[PDB]
Amino acid sequence: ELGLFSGTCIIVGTIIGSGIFISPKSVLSNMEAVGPCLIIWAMCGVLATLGALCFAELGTMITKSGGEYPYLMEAFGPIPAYLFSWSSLFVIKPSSFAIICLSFSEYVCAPFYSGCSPPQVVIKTLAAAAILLISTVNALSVRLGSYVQNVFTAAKMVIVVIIIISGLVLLAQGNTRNFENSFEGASLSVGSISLALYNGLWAYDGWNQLNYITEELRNPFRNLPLAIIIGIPLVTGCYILMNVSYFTVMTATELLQSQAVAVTFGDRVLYPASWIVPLFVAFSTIGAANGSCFTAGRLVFVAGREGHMLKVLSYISVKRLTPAPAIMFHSMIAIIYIIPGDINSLVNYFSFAAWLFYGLTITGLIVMRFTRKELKRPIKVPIFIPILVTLLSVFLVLAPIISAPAWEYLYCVLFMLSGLVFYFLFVHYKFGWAQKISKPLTMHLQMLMEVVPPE
Amino acid sequence: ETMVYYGLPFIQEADFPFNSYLSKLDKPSGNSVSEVITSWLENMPEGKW
Amino acid sequence: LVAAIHDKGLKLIIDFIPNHTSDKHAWFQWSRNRTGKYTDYYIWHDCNYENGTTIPPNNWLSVYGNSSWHFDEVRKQCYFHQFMKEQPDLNFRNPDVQEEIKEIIQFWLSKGVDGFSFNALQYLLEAKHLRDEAQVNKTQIPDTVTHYSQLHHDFTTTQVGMHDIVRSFRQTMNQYSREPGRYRFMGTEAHGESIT
Ligand SMILES: *[C@@H]1O[C@H](CO)[C@@H](O[C@@H]2O[C@H](CO)[C@@H](O)[C@H](O)[C@H]2NC(C)=O)[C@H](O)[C@H]1NC(C)=O
Ligand SMILES: *[C@@H]1O[C@H](CO)[C@@H](O[C@@H]2O[C@H](CO)[C@@H](O)[C@H](O)[C@H]2NC(C)=O)[C@H](O)[C@H]1NC(C)=O
Ligand SMILES: CC(C)CCC[C@@H](C)[C@H]1CC[C@H]2[C@@H]3CC=C4C[C@@H](O)CC[C@]4(C)[C@H]3CC[C@]12C
Ligand SMILES: *[C@@H]1O[C@H](CO)[C@@H](O)[C@H](O)[C@H]1NC(C)=O
Ligand SMILES: *[C@@H]1O[C@H](CO)[C@@H](O)[C@H](O)[C@H]1NC(C)=O
Ligand SMILES: [Ca+2]
Repeated sequence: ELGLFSGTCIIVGTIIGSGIFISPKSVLSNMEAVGPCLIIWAMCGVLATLGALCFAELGTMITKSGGEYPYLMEAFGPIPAYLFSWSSLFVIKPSSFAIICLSFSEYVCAPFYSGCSPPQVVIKTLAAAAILLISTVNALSVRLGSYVQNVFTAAKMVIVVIIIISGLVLLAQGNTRNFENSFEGASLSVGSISLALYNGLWAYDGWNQLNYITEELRNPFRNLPLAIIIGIPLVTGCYILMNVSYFTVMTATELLQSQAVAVTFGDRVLYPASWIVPLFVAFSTIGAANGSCFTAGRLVFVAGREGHMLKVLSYISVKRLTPAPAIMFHSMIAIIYIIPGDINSLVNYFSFAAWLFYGLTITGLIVMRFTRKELKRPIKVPIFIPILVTLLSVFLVLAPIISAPAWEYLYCVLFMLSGLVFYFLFVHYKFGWAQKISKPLTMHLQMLMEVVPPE
Repeated sequence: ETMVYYGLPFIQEADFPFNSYLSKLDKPSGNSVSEVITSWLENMPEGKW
Repeated sequence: LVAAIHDKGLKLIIDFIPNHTSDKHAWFQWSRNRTGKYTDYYIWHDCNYENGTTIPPNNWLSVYGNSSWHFDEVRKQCYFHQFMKEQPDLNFRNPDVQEEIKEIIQFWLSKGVDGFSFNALQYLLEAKHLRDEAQVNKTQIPDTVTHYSQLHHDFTTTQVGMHDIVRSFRQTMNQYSREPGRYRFMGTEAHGESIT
């Protein structure tokens, strides 16, 4: 079995992704000063620990195979459980796949456009060619899914220590001019602080899918809250020790110029071989996308039992045991996302819908702990950590819409309510004609794509 | 003026200009031949032939 | 100021004029004393000086108009100057002076200066033979030629090896213009008389 040292080595490699290479530009363009944008990586870094700890509670007491769909079924009933299954198939999961592949073409095409920004047609034609290739490889094979994963998480950590070591050595040589007079132009406001917590928290995406490790942990109840409260706080410490290593080299005015922040860094510090950064970051960013496509068939299976989502999506192909209808539908929605929007208009769109369901979950944590459920819970968290995560997330979901309204939020609210309409007219009322539109659809799809129900 | 044909470290030119200074000696003296050898080799740029 | 300019998104270029120094520069105070390697930083020559009146090595004139050689009491020689007597010309024919002008280009580029504007570039080199110029009015008495415009300046402007010195300044500025977004600009002032 896996010990406590390995108990964190899985979670720390899980948290650090392609968010630390794209968000610094976006969190700084809203703080305007080096000083405050360093406390955002800590403030959101702590807020991600209390989130993952609260998720350890629901992960032990419910103890079901579903990821987060059970936790809303156990507390609020069937409508939030379905509404989450709806959004996590059309909003949360596809848009997070489009941001990872939009951020892989910012790093591949940034060196060939030295000195200026590349056109939008180049960073979308290259992202659309990554979504189709990542979703085709993960449908034809499974070995190739985990073949290149352990190497893609090596390049991810090789760069993380190269940027840190270089940004520390340069700090010993006295390059202190950038954070000498911090906080001078800090634009702290509910408008900026919220919009800068979105981009800071996107770099922590992956803390909710951390409960699966308990099955192989040596002593889960005693070590998992430990592997979390020392694993993620070790990562936020590796972010402020990496965002500091940016401002040591370049200034606050040159940061907002380039979208590929680490490419601007490798040219300034690693001139003999500066191509190493756009090459290694392109490895890790396409590896984190491989992790998203693997879990696409996961939730549709558990939601396929309760007749919430269509059961054809969980069918497996016979020649290769890969959820082909789940994948090619998961990517086809992403292609429709990279066309209208760009990275900054999608991190807001993603971190909006994702954070209301993140709130409803941990409120269900206390609501079940307060009145409805009296079952035994193996590990218990203090009462003050969940009430903070909900009071924080209620600020995160509601301040951006009122203070900095945008058209991205409208299309997000119209998506969930559209699923709410699909609840009554398709699963709640069970109309007669509603059936005869489903039955001929599923097996014809099965006929065309040679897929088979899993069990 | 002859050593300008060797070029500069960043602009390249003749591979070498032809040294005709030995073809000028009309009397075989030791210091007449020694003067041609050291005059070419010290006036020549660094990594030239 | 260089920091306040970069934070606004602007760039800063400064004037550079490498042809001459002041006669109070440390290099010239050592050179008149024949101290060390500085004895050949400037262009010196022998001239007869008796009773306050000097005969110069040739009829070369200053740009502001008078004999372009001036006697120095400590050195007992004449030093060359294209401009006023307070501006002795550096000797760019020996490689010691070119490494000094190469360290000044490197000193200002390290402070964040985004490029230079080189002035008086046609006056860098002069003819080594120090032969007299050709007068515009050939039938003029050679002791009344005191105006810069009364001579044909073929030995004091745009000599043969002048462009390889300016191309050497460009290579020194290329060691700092490699990182993208920090190219160092180099501009020169134009010859008033010719466009080709
Ligand atoms: C060369 O220098 C001499 C000084 O030795 C200049 O002659 C003087 O010019 C000024 C002009 O303001 C007169 O007031 C003086 O009377 C002149 N001095 C004598 C002794 O005549 C001369 O003009 C200069 N040559 C130029 C400028 O072409
Ligand atoms: C060039 O200068 C000479 C003088 O050195 C001019 O020739 C004549 O010089 C005598 C000198 O005693 C004067 O008396 C004459 O008046 C001059 N002739 C003139 C002015 O026509 C010569 O003319 C000058 N040439 C030009 C083209 O200016
Ligand atoms: C896993 C990691 C350690 C593998 C990479 C090891 C080598 C290639 C790395 C580790 C630390 C790096 C150094 C860190 C800091 C500096 C100072 C900078 O001004 C020039 C580059 C230089 C000198 C780096 C050169 C490359 C370097 C020596
Ligand atoms: C030049 O020499 C004189 C005579 O000794 C001395 O007084 C003076 O300080 C010297 N100046 C320089 C710059 O060497
Ligand atoms: C000496 O100086 C006087 C100053 O009136 C001058 O007339 C004379 O020509 C000078 N003699 C020499 C030989 O320089
Ligand atoms: Ca000169």
